[PDB]
Amino acid sequence: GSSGSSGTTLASIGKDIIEDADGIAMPHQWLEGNLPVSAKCTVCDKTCGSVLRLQDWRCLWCKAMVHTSCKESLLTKCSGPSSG
Ligand SMILES: [Zn+2]
Ligand SMILES: [Zn+2]
Repeated sequence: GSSGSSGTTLASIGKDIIEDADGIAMPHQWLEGNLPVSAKCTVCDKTCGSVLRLQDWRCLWCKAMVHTSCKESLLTKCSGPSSG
């Protein structure tokens, strides 16, 4: 006859810094509509501007206007709302 058992461990986690130390990648903040009168697509280079449609999307950080379809087409990454 011989037996035994024991073990007690605990841990508390939840918040984790989603920032790196090499070159964090920041997406583009697409804002439905809100396009200027002289708007322009940065993917296809076509006349844009949703006067009474408020559809066209445009980044607020890099300030890049793109179409709904062209959006997915865009590959380049964003820099951010501010760095220096
Ligand atoms: Zn952007
Ligand atoms: Zn476009």
